Amino acid sequence: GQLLTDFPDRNYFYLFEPQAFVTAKSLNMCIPGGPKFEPLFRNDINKLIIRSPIRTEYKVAFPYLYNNRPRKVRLSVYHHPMSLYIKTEDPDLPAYYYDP
Amino acid sequence: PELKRFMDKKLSITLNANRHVSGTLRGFDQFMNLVLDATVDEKLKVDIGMVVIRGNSIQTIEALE
Amino acid sequence: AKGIGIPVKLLHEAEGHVVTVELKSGEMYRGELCDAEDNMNCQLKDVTATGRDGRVTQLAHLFIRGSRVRFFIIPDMLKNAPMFKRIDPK
Amino acid sequence: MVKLVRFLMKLANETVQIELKNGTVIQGTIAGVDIAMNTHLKAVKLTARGKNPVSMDHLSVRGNNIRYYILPDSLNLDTLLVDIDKPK
Amino acid sequence: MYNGIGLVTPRGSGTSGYVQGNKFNM
RNA sequence: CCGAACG
RNA sequence: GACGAGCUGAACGCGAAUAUCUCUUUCGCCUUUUACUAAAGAGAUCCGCGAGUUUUGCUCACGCAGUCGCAUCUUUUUGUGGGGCU
Ligand SMILES: [Mg+2]
Ligand SMILES: [Mg+2]
Repeated sequence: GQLLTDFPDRNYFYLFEPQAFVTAKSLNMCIPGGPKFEPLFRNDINKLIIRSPIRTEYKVAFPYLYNNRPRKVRLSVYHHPMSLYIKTEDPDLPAYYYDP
Repeated sequence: PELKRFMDKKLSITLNANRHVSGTLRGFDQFMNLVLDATVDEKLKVDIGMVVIRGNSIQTIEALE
Repeated sequence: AKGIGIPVKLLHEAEGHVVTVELKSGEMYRGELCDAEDNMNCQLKDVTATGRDGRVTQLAHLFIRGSRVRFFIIPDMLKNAPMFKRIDPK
Repeated sequence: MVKLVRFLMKLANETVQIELKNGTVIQGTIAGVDIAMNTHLKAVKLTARGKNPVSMDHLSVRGNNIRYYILPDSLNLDTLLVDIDKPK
Repeated sequence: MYNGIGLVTPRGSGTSGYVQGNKFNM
């Protein structure tokens, strides 16, 4: 453990799994703590509305909704169900216990 | 048992040696004893009141409804 | 279930169909079996009674004690039960 | 476990007779008797009430409609009588 | 992150490829 | 980013 | 109605680890070629890996043996008998 340091959930990497990075490279847009990838390949203002910015986790979390010309991609941010496990610490408590 | 679907209903119960007693059901057992209200002997034309019939004393039962 | 032989589960899967019932007394009973017992007590509906003298009578429902009953006549449609096929040599 | 069906199921390959509940006569060889007293016979002839005999290569008879058995005169009864008290 | 700004490849252009946010933005 | 040969 | 560890053979197949190469292109190093960069593809190779009987090598082990060719009160194998009419 002290080398593992602690366990991973399939959870945490919602935009950090491979699929995040496939969607990243296919759109030439990269996670903030995420690596670089050079291109794979190479809009009226009055009629288009901005109330919130199309962010990169946005186009990265729905690649075909938010991106014109997305391709060569596998799937996107699909989430594993939430995990209601918390580390029981001390071996004296019952095996089965209510978390506060 | 399906006698449960019959609760409080007028019945025609046939018994051994060709006998008919017709009375609104009142209850039954696992041994299919049957208690009836206002039972009528269809042979002699007599309303015989509340009765209990034995299990193997039940050939068949019909529902007039 | 465990302990129970095939033909009574045949009788059960015959549920919801129109079948015939011969009892040891010789009269015939054609109707839609609602459900039946481990002890072959069964409930049919839309009942045709064929008495010993050819008498044809209309009965709405029937509950038949099994140890009163001689045999059952069941559609060969239902003779395709998984027991029938599974046991079969082919 | 009764004594007597305990005795009867060891009648395998016994060439014996049987009387039925309604009066039918059967002479044939016991291929098996089971805990329900139902017997399957081989090398059989069955003769119904007032009827001509008809022979059967094999026959099945229900334990309940059996009136009785006629056993061989050549029977070592006290051979098959031991072990009936033995539970297996 | 790369919210639609600048170089896709920081290879043949002559910088180390870091995109700092303006502390002067309003 | 980042170094070796040859001419 | 019934019994393996280790090696080489099997002939079929790519949990989680991945490096190299070739080709067709683009891009960048940039005098040239090697040697490289990073993109797109198309192809190989390496280092390994799983199951079937083939036994080679046990250093283990066996055969009256675990198994053979549901057991008396109303619903089941302890049946309601007997007679006789067309
Ligand atoms: Mg030259
Ligand atoms: Mg020169």
